[PDB]
Amino acid sequence: KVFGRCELAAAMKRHGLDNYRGYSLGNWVCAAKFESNFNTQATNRNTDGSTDYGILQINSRWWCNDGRTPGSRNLCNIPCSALLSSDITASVNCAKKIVSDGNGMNAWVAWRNRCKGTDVQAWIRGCRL
Repeated sequence: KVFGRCELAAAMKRHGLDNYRGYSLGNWVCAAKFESNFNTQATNRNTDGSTDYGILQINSRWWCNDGRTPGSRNLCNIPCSALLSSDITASVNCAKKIVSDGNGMNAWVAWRNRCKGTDVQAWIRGCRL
């Protein structure tokens, strides 16, 4: 599924991401836009053996298990396929862990390069949450 900006904002709010660990909702919607173009099925297979999965492009080396990645930690304790659902719950649950395990949103390169220091409130402007 390909979400709309406000559609996604609302879904993320319902799932507790607004102000989660000091990151306002705009940050999360901005990250999703530049990581996956709001596409829940986005997959990026990297030359290093790992794959990035879903709307938040969560990596299979540290966070989910795809059975094909060397050094897998599976710190979200989920199969990576769960991250490809149209229901964002697994991706949000895992994202909460990622930001939690001492990284901040710098875990997402698209956030660091395209959202950080910008006016992220713009990503939720006009939206009914």
